[PDB]
Amino acid sequence: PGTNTSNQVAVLYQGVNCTEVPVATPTWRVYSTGSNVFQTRAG
Amino acid sequence: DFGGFNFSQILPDPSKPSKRSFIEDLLFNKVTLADAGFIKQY
Ligand SMILES: *[C@@H]1O[C@H](CO)[C@@H](O[C@@H]2O[C@H](CO)[C@@H](O)[C@H](O)[C@H]2NC(C)=O)[C@H](O)[C@H]1NC(C)=O
Ligand SMILES: *[C@@H]1O[C@H](CO)[C@@H](O)[C@H](O)[C@H]1NC(C)=O
Ligand SMILES: *[C@@H]1O[C@H](CO)[C@@H](O)[C@H](O)[C@H]1NC(C)=O
Repeated sequence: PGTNTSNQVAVLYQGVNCTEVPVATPTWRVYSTGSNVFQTRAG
Repeated sequence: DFGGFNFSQILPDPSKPSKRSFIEDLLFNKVTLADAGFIKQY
């Protein structure tokens, strides 16, 4: 939402089933905790 | 009550899951695409 408003961000994995992230280049994996993973048609 | 004018074929059809008119459904059947990113599941 912009750096000045907040440093919180959301990550979208395009064209990926949400189970394939637990199945799984990016070193950071701090979002694998989930508990708010949403499966959209975009990803 | 549109003065005898009949718009049923261009007005939405509530029965269908997509509220498309008869002519809109005809057009969508007429045109065949090749994918639009319908969440590929591999
Ligand atoms: C407006 O036009 C549609 C057809 O384009 C009419 O719907 C038809 O109505 C008769 C009898 O009710 C049915 O036998 C047909 O099967 C209907 N066609 C379709 C596609 O549903 C409709 O009756 C017309 N509206 C008015 C007020 O006359
Ligand atoms: C938003 O960013 C601008 C930088 O142009 C800054 O002036 C402003 O203070 C920021 N808003 C907040 C609440 O920090
Ligand atoms: C993703 O995975 C599960 C099982 O692997 C499947 O049921 C689901 O339909 C898939 N998601 C989508 C949006 O197709």
